[PDB]
Amino acid sequence: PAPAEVQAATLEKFIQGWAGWTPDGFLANWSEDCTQKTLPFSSGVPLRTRADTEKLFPVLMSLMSNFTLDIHNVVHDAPQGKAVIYALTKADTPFGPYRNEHAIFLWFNEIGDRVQKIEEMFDAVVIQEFLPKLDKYVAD
Amino acid sequence: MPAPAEVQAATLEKFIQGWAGWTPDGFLANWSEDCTQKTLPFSSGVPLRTRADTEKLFPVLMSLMSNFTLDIHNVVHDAPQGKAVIYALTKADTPFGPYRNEHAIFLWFNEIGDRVQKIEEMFDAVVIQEFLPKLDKYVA
Ligand SMILES: COC(=O)c1cc(C)cc(O)c1C(=O)c1c(O)cccc1O
Repeated sequence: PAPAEVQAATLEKFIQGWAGWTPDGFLANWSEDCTQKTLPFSSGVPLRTRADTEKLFPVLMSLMSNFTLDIHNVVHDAPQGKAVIYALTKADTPFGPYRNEHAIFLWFNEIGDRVQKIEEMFDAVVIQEFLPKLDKYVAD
Repeated sequence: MPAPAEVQAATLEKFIQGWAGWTPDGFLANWSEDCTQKTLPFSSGVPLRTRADTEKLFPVLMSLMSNFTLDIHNVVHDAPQGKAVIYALTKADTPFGPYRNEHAIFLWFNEIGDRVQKIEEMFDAVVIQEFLPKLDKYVA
């Protein structure tokens, strides 16, 4: 894997792209083959490709305003090219305040300048429930 | 400063082995006497467990799940920070049907590096929080 300081720079940019709460900014640090997989595996939530995320995050980020990201724990394994972030998110929607918490497992690419794989344990009800309901709305 | 990386890694290995062994004394041998456990997410408000609390828990729990298996999916070790994360999948048989769980478990080592000092654990907490205390009503 890449040197620790190269990986660490990517890890920091990943976090600031998330905190920036824009689709292009967040995806800037994905590799081209990067995927996101919701945990636990038992929930059977389909993998998200980079393209899936480009289509999904504009509406999702528009729904949640005043987004703030609290980084509670960062664990960086430079010899393995891996990291974990525990993050707490807060936002507003018309349905009131919004909160989530994420245990996000990251793999860096070999060059070390991108995130190549994400596995994420979080409250997935929005992508599990509310999103089959948009598929049918644009279907209608 | 943190313990030697090599010792932390060995403690991580032993912690996993004590978990897999599915006995109270075997698993808690790798917890410091002051070790605490915190169920994640924080929004669930589950009170911190002391080591003593956990010593009362694990006996009847481990007694109720048979053929316990522990599969280690991901280990992320930050030796400079004296921390690690494990992603693990567990299964067991119970008289009510099969048990499955998955755990994103954040660990901190003690100064010598031969014990885990602090645990924060994202997992399905329903059995511990809902099923086990229905047996607290039984005792009384
Ligand atoms: C627009 O979403 C993101 O930027 C996002 C970002 C990261 C690092 C993890 C996520 O899980 C999400 C997300 O998908 C999401 C969601 O699906 C529902 C609510 C809040 C969220 O942050």
